[PDB]
Amino acid sequence: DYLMKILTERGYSFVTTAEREIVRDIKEKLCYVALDFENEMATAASSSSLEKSYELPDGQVITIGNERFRCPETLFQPSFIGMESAGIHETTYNSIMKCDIDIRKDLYANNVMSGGTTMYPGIADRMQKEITALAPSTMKIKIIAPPERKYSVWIGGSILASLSTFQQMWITKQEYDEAGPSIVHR
Amino acid sequence: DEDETTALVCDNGSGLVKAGFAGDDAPRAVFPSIVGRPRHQGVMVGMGQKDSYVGDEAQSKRGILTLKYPIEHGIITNWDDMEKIWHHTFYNELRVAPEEHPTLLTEAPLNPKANREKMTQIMFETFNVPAMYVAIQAVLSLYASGRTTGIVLDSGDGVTHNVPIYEGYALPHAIMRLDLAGRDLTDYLMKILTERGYSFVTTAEREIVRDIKEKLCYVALDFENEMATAASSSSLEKSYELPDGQVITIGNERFRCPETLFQPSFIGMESAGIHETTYNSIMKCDIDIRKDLYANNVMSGGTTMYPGIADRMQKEITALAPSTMKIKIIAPPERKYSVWIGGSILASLSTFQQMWITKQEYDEAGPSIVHR
Amino acid sequence: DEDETTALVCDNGSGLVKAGFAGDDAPRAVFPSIVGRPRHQGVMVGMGQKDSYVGDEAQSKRGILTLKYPIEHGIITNWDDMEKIWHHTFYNELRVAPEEHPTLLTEAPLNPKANREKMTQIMFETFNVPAMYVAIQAVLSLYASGRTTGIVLDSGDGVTHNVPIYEGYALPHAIMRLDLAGRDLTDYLMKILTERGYSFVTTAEREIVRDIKEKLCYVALDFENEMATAASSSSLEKSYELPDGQVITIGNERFRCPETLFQPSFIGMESAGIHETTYNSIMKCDIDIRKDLYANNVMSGGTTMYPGIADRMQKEITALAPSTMKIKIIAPPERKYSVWIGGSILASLSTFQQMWITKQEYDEAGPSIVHR
Amino acid sequence: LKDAQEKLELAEKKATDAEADVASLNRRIQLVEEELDRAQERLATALQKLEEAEK
Amino acid sequence: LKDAQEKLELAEKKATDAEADVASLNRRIQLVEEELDRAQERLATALQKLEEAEK
Repeated sequence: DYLMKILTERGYSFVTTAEREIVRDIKEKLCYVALDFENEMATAASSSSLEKSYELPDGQVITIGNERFRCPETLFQPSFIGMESAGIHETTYNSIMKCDIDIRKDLYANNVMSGGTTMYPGIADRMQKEITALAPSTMKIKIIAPPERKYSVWIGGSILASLSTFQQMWITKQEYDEAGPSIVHR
Repeated sequence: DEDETTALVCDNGSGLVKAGFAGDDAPRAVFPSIVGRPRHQGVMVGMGQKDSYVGDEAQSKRGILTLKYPIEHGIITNWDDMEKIWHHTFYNELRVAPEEHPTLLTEAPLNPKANREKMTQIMFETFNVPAMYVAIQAVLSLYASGRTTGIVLDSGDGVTHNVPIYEGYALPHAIMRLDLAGRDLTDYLMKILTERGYSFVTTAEREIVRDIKEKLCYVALDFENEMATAASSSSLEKSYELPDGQVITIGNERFRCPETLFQPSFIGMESAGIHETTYNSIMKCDIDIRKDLYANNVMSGGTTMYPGIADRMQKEITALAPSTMKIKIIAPPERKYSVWIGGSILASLSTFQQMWITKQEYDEAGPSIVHR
Repeated sequence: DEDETTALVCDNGSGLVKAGFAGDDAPRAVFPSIVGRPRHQGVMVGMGQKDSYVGDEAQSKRGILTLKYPIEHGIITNWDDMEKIWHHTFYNELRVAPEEHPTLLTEAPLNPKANREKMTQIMFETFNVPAMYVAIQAVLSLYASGRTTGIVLDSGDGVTHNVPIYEGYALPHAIMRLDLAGRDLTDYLMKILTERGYSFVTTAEREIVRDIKEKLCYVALDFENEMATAASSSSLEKSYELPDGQVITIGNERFRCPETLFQPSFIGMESAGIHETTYNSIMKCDIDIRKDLYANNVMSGGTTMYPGIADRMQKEITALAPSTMKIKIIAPPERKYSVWIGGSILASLSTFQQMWITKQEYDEAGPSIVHR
Repeated sequence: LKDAQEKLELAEKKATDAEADVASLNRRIQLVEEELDRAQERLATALQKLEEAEK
Repeated sequence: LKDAQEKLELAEKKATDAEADVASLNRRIQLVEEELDRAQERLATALQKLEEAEK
């Protein structure tokens, strides 16, 4: 919805519902998370061959040069959208300085990313450098972002549930009819 | 060989166990004297439910267990948890079966008669060792430095002691115990280092203050004009790099921590300090033996390893002792294992065989037999 | 009168400043300990450009400023921003000129020597007060309850402390600090109340969770069979009406919030809790003074105001203390200002005049003079 | 004698401070040399993975 | 005296052998630490070049 506005704001109109829906397909296909989002706006201005035109349901070739990355810069700067909360990288970090001390080297070398919105290319490099520069230099940072990440959650379940050792954690109707919903609740 | 190879030496401490085979030069096994009990039900991946944890697995997993120390101030306080540390020592650490190995154990200076009988009851009746023997710790330290008369200042993790020994017999009425040791000392550094403007916040910050104490701490001689030196600010300072980059600097406090051993007043202790106590032990002994004790102050224990401890003690007791006297502070390099090494020597010795308490002695005389 | 009227008492906290004239019964000025710095350039209608905001104007305008807290856990962490809060206190809140008023200030329990010297440097050298004095907070709380020996459990917005005091001298080595207080407590209620199925979404929802905590929260004795009671669902429930109609109900969580002070485990804290800590302070003190401390547990601080705090503490330490002992938990009604009132009394006192540090003492002895 | 013995606690003090710093610096060199075969080894692999992906 | 002075030429001898070995090992650690920022730096660049080419 933020891309929507920076794209109407680029001088456009997503007027019919066939215009609305495809802004989301623009976000998925053409959006980027640039590292050094600073001198990427600066780059935008010199106007390189950074621009990118998408052809709509019909001919209406829409161009998106710059906004292309202004959309995922929202994940590091919530201020782009009137959010006062902290952003993704700071939050990774704050989670970490809320944990036990002895476990913080582990968490830092194992930042696993999952979810459809973490798929924006260069998300991992920006996060890599975002937390290196907040973490004590004695630390090893490591941002794992696998390719199938839009289904990590599911795949982890597929593995686990097809596993040889999981059989003994399944809550059966025997457990339930005998223990009430409490049984699976743990 | 039957038992030349076969004698075990287990030194039970307040912080660490030291263990291994009589014959070796140093302990085969060194590990914390803890027994962890899980606060919640659950498992590690691939393991079963564990009722208990001992040594380093208890330390490493401390966040989900309630940790307990079986030996308070050198004395065994919980016998259920001690039999657990012994079990771990034989079966996992040294991986031996105990029922075919003679076992030399150690006890503390004025260890209650009843305890020496109880660990004998547990050694012979629940571990079924062939034979065993309990040596007093200061006595093994002395002996490992070759001699038989001297006074040992022994200082580890929970206790400090002075045990005057004459031709092998530790002198009961002259022994002094000071309950301030390396454990107390790590916690005081902790505060003078947070007080230097720092934070040992996570458990990976806590643990390493102890590794700062061991690596960088000093016992300065003329601790007076060492503070004075600190102020002119020489290249006396010392920065340590933490688990990460966070380079912490310790200049001065570096020696303010072992000055606690001479001044217990640094920590709200009203007791006298190490050097005075060495001395008081000595003016509590027979008169004719006091020149001997003075020329044979043997030091042992992890907390007596702070460099320049010996020079400070040297000058501390010269200046309290009558000038007609010869002072001599022996501090060997292996001193964090003196006790153990003295046991290794003694138990591998050719003449010790006839002092081993055998199951024959026990099944026939009751725990009284080894108690002496 | 010269200074009978004229002595100021400023108690600097982690959340609130309490200020006023020695002589008064309660603080003339109470306000947040913040300093706001505008995130953007612009003005309010009729005012000029303001570089900074302090107290309530910083809270009210928080959406356009970056708020900062000068006192972290009772210790002054930013001296540029603290001199700003003092300036505001004298000139705007109390509207006095400081250069003709003696100023009694307070510091925290183990406040670094260097800080007590720095706020003296700023009091005398940038505010030019005639004379000043720094009292320790627990010590003023005790004294305001008449006595001179007791142990204060002091708990405000960022820190909790236990300060055992004997004939006026706070006992350094027995003091305990627990970094969980009313601030931590409002944020935990927040979650158990959103977790009750709610949303404190706008900033007018956030702020009032704190007013729920103050008005409706309880410390139940037998917190065990109070949860059990919750379930049978008695008329224990309590609905509060929000800025608008939106009547929110809080039955149970009402006491789950102060049970955090006895169980830090409710919030992922591994530290011990208030009552155990009262006790541990006490078994760290001299033996002969422990009956005194036990019959004089004085409570002070905003977070010790939760009703039934005293009864729970009463029974919490009776059942840890040797039965030969008399337990006595004093919790006065004005306790959210004990500290301040103790300062008002002391500084208006007839005998205190001879302890004021004057510019004569300072210009002649350096900051060292007041440091003691 | 006071002079030979005093010259001494100072030469033995210096000997032990220098043995302590050499032990520390040798431990640090072994750790940075071991961080190495590791940095350089995953390197031969990362650069090989690049030439294959570029192809 | 003969014993304090003899203990001496030996403690001073040991002090100088240890100061010589620490100087050598510290020179070796600085060279292997400097081969490093270099191995690891071209690494951050080779791995970045991979993530961009793979993208």
